[PDB]
Amino acid sequence: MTDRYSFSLTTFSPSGKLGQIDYALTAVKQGVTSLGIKATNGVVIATEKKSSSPLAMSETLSKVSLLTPDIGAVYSGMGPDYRVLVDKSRKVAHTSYKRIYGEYPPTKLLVSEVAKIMQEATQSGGVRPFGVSLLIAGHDEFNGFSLYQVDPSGSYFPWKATAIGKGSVAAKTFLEKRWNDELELEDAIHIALLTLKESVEGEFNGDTIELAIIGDENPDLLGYTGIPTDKGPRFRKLTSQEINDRLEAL
Amino acid sequence: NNYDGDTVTFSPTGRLFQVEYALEAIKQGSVTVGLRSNTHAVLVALKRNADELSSYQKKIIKCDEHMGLSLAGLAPDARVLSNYLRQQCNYSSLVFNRKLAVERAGHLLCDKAQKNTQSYGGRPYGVGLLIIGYDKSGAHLLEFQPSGNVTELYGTAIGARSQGAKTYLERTLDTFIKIDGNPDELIKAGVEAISQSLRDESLTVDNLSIAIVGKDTPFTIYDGEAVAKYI
Amino acid sequence: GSRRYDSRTTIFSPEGRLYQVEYALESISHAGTAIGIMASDGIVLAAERKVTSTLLEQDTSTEKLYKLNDKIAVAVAGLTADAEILINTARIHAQNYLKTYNEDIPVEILVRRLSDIKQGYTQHGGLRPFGVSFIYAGYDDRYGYQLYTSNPSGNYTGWKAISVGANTSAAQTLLQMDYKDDMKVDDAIELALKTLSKTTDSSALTYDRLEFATIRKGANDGEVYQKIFKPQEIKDILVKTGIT
Amino acid sequence: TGYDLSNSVFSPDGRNFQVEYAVKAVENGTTSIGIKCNDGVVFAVEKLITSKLLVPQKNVKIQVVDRHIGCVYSGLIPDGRHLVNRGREEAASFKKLYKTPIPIPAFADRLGQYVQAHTLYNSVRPFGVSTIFGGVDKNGAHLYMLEPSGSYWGYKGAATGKGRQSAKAELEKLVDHHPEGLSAREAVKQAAKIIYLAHEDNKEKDFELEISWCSLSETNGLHKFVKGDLLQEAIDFAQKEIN
Amino acid sequence: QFNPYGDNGGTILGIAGEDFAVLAGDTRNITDYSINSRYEPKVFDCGDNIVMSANGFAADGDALVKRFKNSVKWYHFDHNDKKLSINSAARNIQHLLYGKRFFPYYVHTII
Amino acid sequence: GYDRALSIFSPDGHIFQVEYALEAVKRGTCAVGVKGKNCVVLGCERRSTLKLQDTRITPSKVSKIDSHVVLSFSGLNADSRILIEKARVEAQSHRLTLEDPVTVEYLTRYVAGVQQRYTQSGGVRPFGVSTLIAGFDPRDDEPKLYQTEPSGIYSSWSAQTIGRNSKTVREFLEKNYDRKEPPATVEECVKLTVRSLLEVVQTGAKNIEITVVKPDSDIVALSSEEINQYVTQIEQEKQE
Amino acid sequence: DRGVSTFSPEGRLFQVEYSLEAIKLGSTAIGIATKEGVVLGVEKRATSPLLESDSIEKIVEIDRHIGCAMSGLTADARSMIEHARTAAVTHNLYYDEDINVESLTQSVCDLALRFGELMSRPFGVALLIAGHDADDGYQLFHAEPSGTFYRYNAKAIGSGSEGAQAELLNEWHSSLTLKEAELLVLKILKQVMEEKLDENNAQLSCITKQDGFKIYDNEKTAELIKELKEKEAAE
Amino acid sequence: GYDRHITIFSPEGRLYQVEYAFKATNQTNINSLAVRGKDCTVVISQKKVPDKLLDPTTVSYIFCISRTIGMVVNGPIPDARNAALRAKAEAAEFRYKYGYDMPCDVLAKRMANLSQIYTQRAYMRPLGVILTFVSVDEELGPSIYKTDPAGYYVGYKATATGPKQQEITTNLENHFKKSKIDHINEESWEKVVEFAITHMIDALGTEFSKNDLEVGVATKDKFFTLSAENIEERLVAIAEQ
Amino acid sequence: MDIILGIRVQDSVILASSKAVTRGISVLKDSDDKTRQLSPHTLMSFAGEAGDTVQFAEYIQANIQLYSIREDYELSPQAVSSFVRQELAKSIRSRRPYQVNVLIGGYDKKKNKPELYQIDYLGTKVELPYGAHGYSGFYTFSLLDHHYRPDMTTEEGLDLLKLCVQELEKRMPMDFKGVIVKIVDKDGIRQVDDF
Ligand SMILES: [Cl-]
Repeated sequence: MTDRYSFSLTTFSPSGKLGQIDYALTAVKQGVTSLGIKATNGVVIATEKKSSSPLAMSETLSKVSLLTPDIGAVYSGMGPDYRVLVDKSRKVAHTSYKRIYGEYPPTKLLVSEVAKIMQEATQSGGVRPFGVSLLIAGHDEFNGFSLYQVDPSGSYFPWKATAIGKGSVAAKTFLEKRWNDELELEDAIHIALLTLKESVEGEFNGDTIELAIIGDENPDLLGYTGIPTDKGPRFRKLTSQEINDRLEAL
Repeated sequence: NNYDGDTVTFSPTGRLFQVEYALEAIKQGSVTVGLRSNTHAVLVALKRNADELSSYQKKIIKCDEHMGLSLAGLAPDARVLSNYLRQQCNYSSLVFNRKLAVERAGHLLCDKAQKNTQSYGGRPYGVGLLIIGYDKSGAHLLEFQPSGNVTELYGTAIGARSQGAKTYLERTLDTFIKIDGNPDELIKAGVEAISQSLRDESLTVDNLSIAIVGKDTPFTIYDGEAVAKYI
Repeated sequence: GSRRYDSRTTIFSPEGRLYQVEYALESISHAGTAIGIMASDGIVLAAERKVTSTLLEQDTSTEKLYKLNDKIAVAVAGLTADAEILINTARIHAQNYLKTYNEDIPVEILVRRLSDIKQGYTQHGGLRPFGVSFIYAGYDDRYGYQLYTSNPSGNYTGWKAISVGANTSAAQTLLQMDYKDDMKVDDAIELALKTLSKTTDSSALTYDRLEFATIRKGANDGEVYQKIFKPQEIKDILVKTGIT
Repeated sequence: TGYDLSNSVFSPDGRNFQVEYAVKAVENGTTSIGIKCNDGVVFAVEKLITSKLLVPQKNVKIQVVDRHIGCVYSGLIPDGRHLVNRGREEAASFKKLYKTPIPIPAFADRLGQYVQAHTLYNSVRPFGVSTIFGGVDKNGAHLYMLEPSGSYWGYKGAATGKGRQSAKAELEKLVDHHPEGLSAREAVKQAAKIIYLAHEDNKEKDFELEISWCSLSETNGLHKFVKGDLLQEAIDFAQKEIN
Repeated sequence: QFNPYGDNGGTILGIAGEDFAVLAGDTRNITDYSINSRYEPKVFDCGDNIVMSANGFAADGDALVKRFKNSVKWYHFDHNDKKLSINSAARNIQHLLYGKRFFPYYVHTII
Repeated sequence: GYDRALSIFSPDGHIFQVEYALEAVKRGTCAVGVKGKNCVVLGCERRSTLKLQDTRITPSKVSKIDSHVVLSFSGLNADSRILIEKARVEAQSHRLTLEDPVTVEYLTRYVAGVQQRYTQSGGVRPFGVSTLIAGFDPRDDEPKLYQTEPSGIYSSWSAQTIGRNSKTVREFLEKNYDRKEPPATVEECVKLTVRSLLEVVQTGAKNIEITVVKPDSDIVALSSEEINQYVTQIEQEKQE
Repeated sequence: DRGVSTFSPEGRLFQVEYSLEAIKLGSTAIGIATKEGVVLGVEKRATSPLLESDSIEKIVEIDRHIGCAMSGLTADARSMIEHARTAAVTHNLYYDEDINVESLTQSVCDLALRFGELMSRPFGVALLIAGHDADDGYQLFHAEPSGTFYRYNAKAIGSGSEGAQAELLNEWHSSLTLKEAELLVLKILKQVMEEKLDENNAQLSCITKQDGFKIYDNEKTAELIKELKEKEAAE
Repeated sequence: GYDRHITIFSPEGRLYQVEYAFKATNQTNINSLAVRGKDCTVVISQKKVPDKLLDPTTVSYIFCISRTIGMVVNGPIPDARNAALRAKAEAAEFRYKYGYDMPCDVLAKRMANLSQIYTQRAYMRPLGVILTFVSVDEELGPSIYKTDPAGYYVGYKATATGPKQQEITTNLENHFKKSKIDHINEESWEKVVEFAITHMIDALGTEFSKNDLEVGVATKDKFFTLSAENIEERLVAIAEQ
Repeated sequence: MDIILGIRVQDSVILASSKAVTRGISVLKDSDDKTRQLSPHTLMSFAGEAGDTVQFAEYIQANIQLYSIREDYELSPQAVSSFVRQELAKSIRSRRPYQVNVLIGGYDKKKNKPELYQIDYLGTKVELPYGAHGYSGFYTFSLLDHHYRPDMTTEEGLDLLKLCVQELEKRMPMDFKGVIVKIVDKDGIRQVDDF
């Protein structure tokens, strides 16, 4: 009844490869396509709701998760690993930041904390790396809008736009052609839906697509009034109806 | 073969090879005999020397005034187990003002040996013990094996060539059980039993080790010229 | 038990080498080249980014050059995630020293500490070493301008000019050829960029590929300034030296 | 291959081969049985007389837990003793907190969860015993049998060890021929017979019968060993049935 | 407040002769103004031709004597049934007593 | 914690990890210790594969443990820092409790004990380092030179070398060092130390470091030019 | 790989048996017990002529009444000696007496099997523990890394041990004097040593009731070597 | 090939021990089914008592986790009971700490997160079980949530688990394709149980007696299992129409 | 320990420290040096509870000496005082605090300036031109307020210090048995043997 695995399960091979990180990236490659596009006045993150059964209620399975009121995350790879990372990411945003400074962390620092957790699974005793790549979109007052990718290694890079998982090579080429530095949020959502259609085989609608935005402050979604310093969450998950509306103008 | 690397691995036929290899260390160890009547219990031990310059390795250890054992196999493991018995005998005395039952002593040794067979890192004990004692239900003799199996017996022997002594006792069973109120005759039967397990060497004065416990006899060990009487 | 699956990261080969340290150095040899050049009036840190994509947001990006305190900076070669663990430890040691002695940490003391941490992972604990090589650029009032490097073994050494990462053999020959002791920061800037321009595995060296920094004692009134170069400023210095 | 070298490793089948190897140690052991009767349970065990030097009625195999539960097992005898020692701690801590003596289904899961826990890690070995146990609680009589995997079920009759097929066949007749039920004193006699019939698989060495029982009428719901005249009456009944 | 100590009274007396020694003690055990027992032995044979008494608080006295007797038993086990000399016994008792330096045995001991 | 037994016996009675630690010492740059009548000199090789080095700030091969004792080494550099730190701490702890600085033998014995502890502790590998510990005991004018090695054995030497090609320089010292009459002066002792390194080093004076230790905490490191004068005088006498 | 505390199919601990092989590679150490004292002698075996041979400490004091000689990986003995010394001094503190030589030996041997996955491997060194006490007189013990100890009238350990033990077999009798035992240790050392025996590559010691444990001066040993040569030339 | 013995990535990006834990799921050779009514959630499972010596009352793979939550397991019983005891403990702890009864979906998530840990941490093996949780949640209404050895979990309109799950799944898929609703439009749970049994009979192609089935029913504020006689009443009604 | 004075002049720091060691009824010693050399150009005098004083001083001495060997470099008086303060500030919230007050007199070889730090057992650090601990300051600060000038020579500092000691000998009740005086300057630490 002992944890005897106090030694690394990820080690350097003779060629200089960290095998388990590479294999974790292979697992991410098999995963469903997700993407992120940064506009001037917002960020959009999107992915396919790959339903394991038609009897399953795919609404319950949220691939796109709120981390803070102004930061959202989406993934490609192993869903369970993602779910526990979101739980730790949400908690670390409080313990290591909000409870100290009285405000939510900026996107880059929350990303750094997530990255740190993923790095530790890459060096600590008796654990495999996480088998996910995350795309974290967010906004903060001094950095503005931002989009980050986080790999199984713990490495993270900021993107203007990118895609991960199944059809990422094709999707990244598509985004390179369409992206410019003068995009409005609606233009980015339009491009996101176009890019995502290429990697999707079957049905393509608001029920089989999950899409969220980091945009303007939503005082309607706040739940309370009387505090002018709190203007409401910038993160908003688009409804099944809201997606279908934009698919008619596609 | 592939399933003998540690104590935590069953073989495909349901065997624990490390326990069986520990069992093998006992067979390599020097012979010792245990036997009892209704009044007394006797340990007789053939001690082994390294060469002619060396002393003869002590086989018999006292656990309490009314209990003790003889060892065959790894002597350091016998020391660990005997010390554990000494403590349990002592705990019974101090806390309950009660001499530890010999049957209960065997149960404690079994359970201590067992923990080493089921857990990783540890090894089985590499020693077999013959515990004699006189408690509130008379004379007793136990045989401990490091698998955990403890067995109450009239007589037995463990170690190299112990099957010779064990057959003799199996024949003599009805005679030596009746040797009541006569320690010297019970020791004689033990010395005659251990003689069946000898080849080439014979029982000399610093070779032989005898112990006895009984009705009005504390556990006492006899070595040297004290055992010359019985050669 | 568990023993079966243990790589045994902290053992000697028959030749007397630490397997994992050697393989971590092999890992680092594939990372983007980082160059440190120390002049009489400052230090230059130049480094090549690995992931050229047009969509990478370069102005908010930091994979190579990090700040440890106001006086000391590092250039990284290897796993970025591993380096950031060590960087945050180094940042803490510097502030612990400041809190204790009310003086800024001497460069060598900080370097030794990080190097001692790296060493620990090679001798005990059964964990893989950090796949990181640092170039430390710094200043203190004892030794003035200092360049060091540390590697996964925990060994550190001082330098006048040095490279880590990819093509260090080629890079170190080119530096050894054109370096001189009386050199100045503006000359070292030019040498650093010329060296990367020749040793790069890319077709051409551009601003979007580089991280660049200078530690000068050429601030207002004899203080020291750390300048991490912005993308536009790296683009200007590339035109100035005549590479683009 | 190599899936059988470490405990807690799923083979490609979905099996834990180390647990199946622990079952072989159980199958190698002596026969032990359990019979559920009207108001209680009866346990019995085959004790092989290796030699004449074994003291009769001394090397007791059946163990009591608390005052109301009997346990008997086949396989590695020390592993059984270890499991009973645990059971006693579980039964003690249950009584300490909840006052009432541990119910038999509750007690069964306490052993079950513990034995199952030894199939979760490579740092421990599975138990080399199938354990037949039971007794009388507030909801009446209960007989259980617990395997190396941690699997257990309630039984009308239970049997394990080398003579299990022989015993199981005999138990299956009793279940068919007594649907209204078997009395406690009947079950003691039948238990003796079944151990005697199951001794044909271990027929080389002669043996010693040991029986125990919990019964609401015959023992006030407490575990007791069958001794003296009642034991001899059962031995005579068993000796008559084989001839 | 709970007071862990008490006073069970009594008196003891050791006298060393030329080739003998005596240790005497009264057999009365008391608390306050009540007699607990008129015969409660206080001077004990500890084996190895040593006699001991720990007069004062009877619980600490019994505890100490019990521990010393046990110390004699373990001295035999650990040193090949060697006789514990009276000087060695004395030093062994010093360590028993000082072991509880910050929660003392409330007894005056004579051997 | 990580508890794995890395240093263990092999069928032929060898602890391979301890022997493979000696191979790391064999790879290390040469170090030599020669004791005169009223001095000890520690010579060290500096490999010339590394030019563009900053010799002001690079870790020097000889380290002061206290004001009266020095420690040079051959083997893994990172490992040597751990021994030097522990030794320096123990040197101050001895002053603090004994009111007297360590003897050279005591300091050696400690460092050797630390090295031994790592050969039979779980989860750790041996130090890939052999040391030469040199100095003078407090209020004593007899020179002291000791050697340690990964296994944890230590011993006293009139002169000794460790590291790469230490076989060759030990050969040299075995014929050139006389016990009945050691190097009487500092000059003679330094000269014999430089000469012995010149057998292996195969370059002028940048590759040789010399540290002279004298009684009563008088330690001084020679400069390039001072060493280069010895190199010049040796080869001019050799041309004959 | 395989467990450190694993049993072989013959019923022996692999690591203990392999540590015994390391002890065979060690330098020779000989002990001879008599009624006038116990003599301990060792081969020093300096690896080079520049090694100052008086710094080779293979014979060691545990208490005034207990000495110790070693053979094998002699670095491993330092913690064993430390434990012995502490045990000897601690027992004097608790009991106001000298500690029995057997009890001291037993205390040392308790460390031996404290290894697993406590220390990571057995000791690679055997000890000859010689002493005197009032109960059992002059005693010589051989303490192994198995945790076993045997008492001996005489014993050789190390590289020349089986050859030396055969020689000790013939030569030892119960009426040996101390002076005879000294020469006998020197005789058997000179036989099994590679290099020629002198006062600088071999050391003697003894333990007597009066004077306690004494390592012999090189001048004293040199006279005993000269006395030996003459008595061997004498017939 | 030690990448197949512990929970680490193979070169393909696969965890073979997780995949072999899924195979252990079908070792019992039992098929389960769960469907939702208006006011209820019904779970049925095959009951196979091969030995005549077994007490059939103790042979069960349905567990009452809390008053509101029920759980059926597809897999070996020791792992099933490991999971059952933990779920009970978690549900009780939840109520104590947060002051309301643990929701079905939240328990499913919690157990799924525990399962995830066994796939990432090497010393723990995955449990060889698929846990189907059922309740009538006070916020969400009738609920089916399923957890597996991968640590995956999802809500269901209806579900099936076992060797012949695909046949049962397609049978249910086809029914909901007709009705065009997420549930069995039926008032009484008794008729929802009758539906469940009927559609398992059709899918598996086997008839059932009272001792071949095992039924669990979740209503508002209690989950309970049906006795053999309660099931017999159900079987009589099915046969009579 | 009773009186410890410190005075920073132009080019040096002067520390005067009483010689008496009194335990209750009797004066056990009249030649006690209540100071430790931490480094060649840094001296720390101390006063406070018996035992704690020396234990603390020697503990600080060992740490500064360890730093000196490790870096082959002498810490500045400012750095040493900051180290000492932190140790006392850590101490005050311990199970059993060090009851020790100190003066740290040092010559900063970099800045070529004498420096005097006064630190109490709480970890209250202050740089001063002249300092004292305990009851000494009640008499001596008013003197030094009157007679002190920053540009004083070492001889003038010593004359000013005699006037402080004379005033303490006149008006204090305890016989502190005179003072041991030590000067810290660019050349290091030396003791004035006649005072
Ligand atoms: Cl959770």
